[PDB]
Amino acid sequence: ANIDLHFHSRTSDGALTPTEVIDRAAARAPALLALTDHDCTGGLAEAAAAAARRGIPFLNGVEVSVSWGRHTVHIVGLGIDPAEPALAAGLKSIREGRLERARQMGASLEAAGIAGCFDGAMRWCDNPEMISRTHFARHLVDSGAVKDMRTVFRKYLTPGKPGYVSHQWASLEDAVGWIVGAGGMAVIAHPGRYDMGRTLIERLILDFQAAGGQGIEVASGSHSLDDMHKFALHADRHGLYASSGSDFHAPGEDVGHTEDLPPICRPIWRELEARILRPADAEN
Ligand SMILES: Nc1ncnc2c1ncn2[C@@H]1O[C@H](COP(=O)(O)O)[C@@H](O)[C@H]1O
Ligand SMILES: [Mn+2]
Ligand SMILES: [Mn+2]
Ligand SMILES: [Mn+2]
Repeated sequence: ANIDLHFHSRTSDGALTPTEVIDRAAARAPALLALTDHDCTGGLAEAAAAAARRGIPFLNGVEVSVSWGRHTVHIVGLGIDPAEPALAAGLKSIREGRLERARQMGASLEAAGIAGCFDGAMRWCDNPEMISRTHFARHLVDSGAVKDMRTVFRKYLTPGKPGYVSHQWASLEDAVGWIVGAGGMAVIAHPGRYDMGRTLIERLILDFQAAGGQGIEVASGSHSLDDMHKFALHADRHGLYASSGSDFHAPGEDVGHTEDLPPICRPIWRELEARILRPADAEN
């Protein structure tokens, strides 16, 4: 499929600027794109301009960090108005503790025998307030402390390992409501990554829907084919719309393309058509 509704830019943890990531996606002749940076909309105006210039329909997007019980989950919004005040304030409240947490992650790694990780991570991060475990991982790989990204999260930056600092993100109710109140659809991102069996997934979906959630990622760069099959069925039982995204961050860690949705799925983009920013001004 030539649709991609999930990816990142230097606004949060992606390696490419909003212009660069859109331009890269554009090589695949995509029919629709949505930039979804973590807990931030700062790249949307640039991404929109870059998409329109290449003749590509575009949706405003975001990826919101949520703590649900002991789990961190990510809720994507699509078709949001980033200027809506409640959403803007909510996202800001989620970013607030990020820098503090990062200094602590660095100090944790230092206690475990790797000094200089906060500073190193910062070298990879254009916007200090968006500082992320992703930047720490790039540092650990680039500086040769760890051989690759996969090995980083095996030894570090996860619960019980040096560099991980527990943190409370948005509530599920807040994340979904901010998205919906901004005119968008809320989407459970990359559900196959969560440590949950079919019972917890069902519980998450029910809570998600109660809060106003309508969508779930079925095609995802983070999903196996078995994942796609399994989450297509979860979506169908609850009447959720299916989203697709690459979750692209960097080259060699692709944007503008996703796996075709299973036939059972109701594609979320069909429901977002009124929120699509069209390349032709007159069509908006
Ligand atoms: N196992 C993993 N492999 C690669 N990247 C990861 C992994 N786990 C987390 N990340 C990245 O780290 C980000 C989370 O950082 P933060 O929001 O500061 O906790 C995610 O959005 C991913 O980009
Ligand atoms: Mn990320
Ligand atoms: Mn995510
Ligand atoms: Mn993501």
